[PDB]
Amino acid sequence: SGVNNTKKWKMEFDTRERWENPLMGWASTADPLSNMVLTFSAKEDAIAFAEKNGWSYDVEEKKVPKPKSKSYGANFSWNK
Amino acid sequence: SNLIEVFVDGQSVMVEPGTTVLQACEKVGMQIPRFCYHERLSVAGNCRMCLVEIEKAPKVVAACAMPVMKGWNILTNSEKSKKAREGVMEFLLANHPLDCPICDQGGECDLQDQSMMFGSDRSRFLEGKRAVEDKNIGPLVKTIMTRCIQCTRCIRFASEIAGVDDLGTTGRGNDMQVGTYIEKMFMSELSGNVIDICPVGALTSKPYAFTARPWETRKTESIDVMDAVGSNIVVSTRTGEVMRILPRMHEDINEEWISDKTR
Amino acid sequence: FGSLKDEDRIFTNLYGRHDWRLKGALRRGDWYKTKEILLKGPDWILGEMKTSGLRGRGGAGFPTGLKWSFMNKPSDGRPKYLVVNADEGEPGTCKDREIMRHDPHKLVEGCLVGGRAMGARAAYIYIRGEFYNEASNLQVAIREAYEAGLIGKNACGSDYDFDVFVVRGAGAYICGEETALIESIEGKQGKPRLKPPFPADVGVFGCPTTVANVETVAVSPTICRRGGTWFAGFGRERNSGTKLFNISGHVNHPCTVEEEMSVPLKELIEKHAGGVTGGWDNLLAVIPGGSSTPLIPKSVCETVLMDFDALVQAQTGLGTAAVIVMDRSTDIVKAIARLIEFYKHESCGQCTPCREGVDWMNKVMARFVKGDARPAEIDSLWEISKQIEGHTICALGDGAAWPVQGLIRHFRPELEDRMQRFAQQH
Amino acid sequence: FVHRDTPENNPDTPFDFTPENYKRIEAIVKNYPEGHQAAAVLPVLDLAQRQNGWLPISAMNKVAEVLQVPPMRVYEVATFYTMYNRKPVGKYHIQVCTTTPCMLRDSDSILETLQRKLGIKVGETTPDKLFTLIEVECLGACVNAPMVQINDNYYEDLTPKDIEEIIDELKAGKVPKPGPRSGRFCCEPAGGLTSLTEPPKGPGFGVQAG
Amino acid sequence: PTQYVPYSTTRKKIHEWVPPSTPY
Amino acid sequence: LQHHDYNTYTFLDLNLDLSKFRLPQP
Amino acid sequence: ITHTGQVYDEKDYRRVRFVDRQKEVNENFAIDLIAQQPVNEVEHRIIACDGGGGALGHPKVYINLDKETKTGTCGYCGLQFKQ
Amino acid sequence: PSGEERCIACKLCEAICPAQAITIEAEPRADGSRRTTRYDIDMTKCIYCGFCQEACPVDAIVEGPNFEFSTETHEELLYNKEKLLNNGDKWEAEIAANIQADYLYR
Ligand SMILES: Cc1cc2nc3c(=O)[nH]c(=O)nc-3n(C[C@H](O)[C@H](O)[C@H](O)COP(=O)(O)O)c2cc1C
Ligand code: SF4
Ligand code: SF4
Ligand code: SF4
Ligand code: SF4
Ligand code: FES
Ligand code: FES
Ligand SMILES: [Zn+2]
Repeated sequence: SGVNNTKKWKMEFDTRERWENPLMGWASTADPLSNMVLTFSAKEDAIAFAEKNGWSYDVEEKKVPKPKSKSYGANFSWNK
Repeated sequence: SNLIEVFVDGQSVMVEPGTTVLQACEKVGMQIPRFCYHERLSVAGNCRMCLVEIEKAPKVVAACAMPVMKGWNILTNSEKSKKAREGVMEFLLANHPLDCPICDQGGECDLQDQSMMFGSDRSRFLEGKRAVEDKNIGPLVKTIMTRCIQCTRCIRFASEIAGVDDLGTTGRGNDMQVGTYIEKMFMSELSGNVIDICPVGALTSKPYAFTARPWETRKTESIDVMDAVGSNIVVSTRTGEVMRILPRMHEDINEEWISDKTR
Repeated sequence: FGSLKDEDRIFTNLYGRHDWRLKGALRRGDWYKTKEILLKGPDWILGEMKTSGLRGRGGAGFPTGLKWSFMNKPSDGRPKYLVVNADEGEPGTCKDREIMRHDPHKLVEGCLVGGRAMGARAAYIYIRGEFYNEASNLQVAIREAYEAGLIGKNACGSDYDFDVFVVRGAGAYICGEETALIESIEGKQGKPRLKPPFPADVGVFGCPTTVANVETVAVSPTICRRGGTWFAGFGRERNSGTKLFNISGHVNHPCTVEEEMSVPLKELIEKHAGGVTGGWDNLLAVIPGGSSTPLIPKSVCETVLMDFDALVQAQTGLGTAAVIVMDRSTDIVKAIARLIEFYKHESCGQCTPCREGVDWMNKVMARFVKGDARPAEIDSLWEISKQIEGHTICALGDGAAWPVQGLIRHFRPELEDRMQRFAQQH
Repeated sequence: FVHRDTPENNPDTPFDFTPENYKRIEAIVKNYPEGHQAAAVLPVLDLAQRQNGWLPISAMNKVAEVLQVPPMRVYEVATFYTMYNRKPVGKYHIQVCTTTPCMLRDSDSILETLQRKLGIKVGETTPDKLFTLIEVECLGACVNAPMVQINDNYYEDLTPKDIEEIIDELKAGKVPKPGPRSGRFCCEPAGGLTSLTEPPKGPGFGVQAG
Repeated sequence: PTQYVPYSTTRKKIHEWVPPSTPY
Repeated sequence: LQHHDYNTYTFLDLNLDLSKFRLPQP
Repeated sequence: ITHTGQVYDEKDYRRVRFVDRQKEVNENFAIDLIAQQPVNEVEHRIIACDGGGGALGHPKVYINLDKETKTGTCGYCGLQFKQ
Repeated sequence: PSGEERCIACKLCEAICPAQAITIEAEPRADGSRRTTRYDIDMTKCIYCGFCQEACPVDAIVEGPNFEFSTETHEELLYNKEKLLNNGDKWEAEIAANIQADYLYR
């Protein structure tokens, strides 16, 4: 329930092939930019990185939990 | 109008009247360590791991519970509200069975972290521990309930989010065990959410019992196709095969919950 | 200075001695000015208790008038209610068992006198289920009263309506708690609620409610009859009025006497009741308010007297004013140890600090009686004690910590020796 | 706290309130506020206990049925309170008060005597199923400390021998004069009535003006 | 005090549908 | 000696008897 | 063959490896070894399981041998305990 | 000693390995217990730090005394669970003596 990992924006490259290795069965990948996830503090700065580096981008708006009204007294209401 | 001003460590946040002390800290950005409080579940106050210290007040208050009043400055990192957490964490851990390398909520534990950040460096419980008896809640949820911190979020979800009203507390004292009195399986859709909502790894998923451990799981955010609600979900993949699908929050479509079928 | 006159003693039917039934009650003249009092006004009744300055006769001490004043606020369309807790799980509280059994009526008119003060639609009396026979006595008394028309709609020939009910307790000390009495009345598990939704605001069945110790409800009609002043005079400053004192354990004649408050502790065993068994010097310690309050050792005791202000100065609580006395012939380490056993077998377990903490002290206390535990563990239990004192949802965790704190505070050398005794024999 | 279905204790044991009992059941329902029946689970559960001491899983399900509440709701109430017994109870079911007040005044003393007389361990029913001994906590009535509640009898101020006498009375015959079997009445200073030895003032005595 | 061969020991991760041997 | 003897249903049955007196429900 | 029965198969393209060189498999498979372990009878409702030797064992856990119906099995040693 | 392999697949030996050498995948054995289906230490990747020895809660993975395991082929150096378990059985007597001597220190 911690929210400290939902704070900074991250841009992540598209996932690619992960074929099984014949000798040991370890996962093997041919994509170099797979494990790379860069962290950017604001949406504007991350968009800038994609434009100057020439990678295509598809930004997703942050969705933050909506305020929810809670009060211990309210559920004690037999009425409802 | 309807905007009290309460200070969280002197930050003069302003909140609608009726917002809990925990909620006031959230808008400033501070997080009260919490167990037994879930946003879409009723406030219960069972853990009291959220005790904070409103200024000029004799006792510390329950964050999730006290409606913040006018001009009460919350002191979330005081010398008191830390002894109110260093001493609660002493208790939750005291009766806890240390099988963290069995508990598949290893890195997904809201109780090791809070211990590891807000709790105590060492233990003083030189006495003996308790043990409860593992029962069957069904074929999806493995209840190794000797892990349970009696936080009653299951009994809430199983009554409030889903209308099962089966899970309940049984007994009093240190052998209050939150399991079905008679062994009747918890059969309902929305069932698997209990896993995700129990911060302890007491009851966890039986298929995904021991296939992985969370730090390894690469998490890709995708869409539910099993049903037409199109619930948002996160597919956790390790070395290229999917290991688990757990909900990710979409206010409008699935707000933190996913069906038994699509997980 | 105590020594209240028999006339002033409110509960005359104490010990029985007078038909507990109505005809005995009429000779008592308990229903004498009831119509008049209600007629005067609810505001007149609360003026009487405010002038009395009566403190809660249950373990917690608060101005009785202010507590009743809180739900005197205008009705919001929910029926206001009265809850009388006849449960007294605390050891040494045979205090209430008397009024209920011996003088049921006093409480019946206490209920309606109190009822119009809060404008309660009806009153539910939660007598502990253990007392089945006790229940038999009160509803016989309640039945008499309605037959008379003293209670019911147009009760006592007056506009006001009241109905009084008796509810079965089921052997729980915690049921006694104010928010938990309600839940038992509501029919859910007896688990206290948090105070932020205060009892008046959210009542039983979501209808404003108020909870009073049976002694508190019982004295209100007589205090209105005698006037707050008469009652006000006996007390000391904030402390005021006579409160029943029960002396049990290591005293020659253990008994509940309603002698005056502010009594020298040395005086009440020496003058009434029975002098401490074995002599006033055979007093290892005194438990003034029952198990929840910390015990006070002999040197402090006679100096101090039984009133809540004096006791809080002494670091102990008047509470239920149950005096439990321990001669020099008792293993206190084991005496207090069973009270912690009394609380592990009883706390609801709703809150983390009480659930594990009280069990943790029980385990350490049992080792302390054996002497197996080392001396350093003793202040460890100090620290465990205050973690539970300020963090609990209800007061029982408050209550469990205090006896532990008292044992360490005044009897730390004895526990160290029990520590030493076991280490020597290896 | 787990009901593992057993041939004896399981719903095969049918439970239903006697025509007379059902009557009682409703009396309870209207005592509580209208539209509120759930509040009566305890009082009802108590009459199921009055009907039969065992109160098996079948009986609790009926209680929930009659009271139309989540069955668990009844299960939780039964487990929380010690008054209810979820296992068979001895005909006499004596309970010995062992809190510090009674212990200080010898409560423990009594126990040893009763174990020998019943010739059985503390906590289980006699083979005769005649009596069941349990170490219960404060039962109130401390002024009279030595104490042993037997189906509400609440005998008090008992010296070890007295109980043996009582137990015998229970073993042969019935109604063994339940109450404090010592000279004192209810709770009274053994010396007398220092509190009030005068006659009680009558009605309207010194009633304040106003 | 008085030649190995390395191999994967895990099973087939993705089992494969087998075609019906019944002709149609 | 009314206290000395009462039946298991005394409390409940007595109450039912009182039901008639019991004022109307909320 | 092995613990989880690894069986590079007659048609696999990997069974080629063992040609002229043996495979690594285990006798005294563990799967059956604890099954061969006697059930540790106990008196107490709950029992510990240091794994044997304290520091040289497993993080100590307390098992509830409360139901003869089931012999508690410490999740670390796989030792069944018979109430 | 009974014969049950110590590892319970908590997989933090994998987490703390500096070189990414240990690869562990697990599934509940029929017994219901938790065991590793595949445990592969790539010794050529391993830099013999000894943290795995440190990290294991049950101390299932240990740094054994033998240093002479030079191999003709690269594949032999990659080690699966069966080689390591076999290595464990061969050197258990000395490993037990070595852990016996140094555990008080740790
Ligand atoms: C654990 C616990 C047990 C209690 N038991 C009782 C009781 O048996 N009788 C009682 O009158 N008050 C009891 N109280 C106090 C009540 O909650 C409440 O404060 C009191 O009855 C109010 O009475 P008064 O305000 O008239 O003094 C208890 C409190 C706690 C925390
Ligand atoms: S829950 Fe599982 S992981 Fe979190 S602490 Fe208890 S055991 Fe370790
Ligand atoms: S199970 Fe999980 S959720 Fe239900 S109580 Fe125990 S911990 Fe809280
Ligand atoms: S303290 Fe916590 S646990 Fe003990 S009774 Fe009050 S609420 Fe229940
Ligand atoms: S080796 Fe030790 S650490 Fe690595 S998994 Fe097996 S047990 Fe856990
Ligand atoms: S988080 Fe504060 S009450 Fe549970
Ligand atoms: S403790 Fe035995 S009745 Fe009070
Ligand atoms: Zn083990």
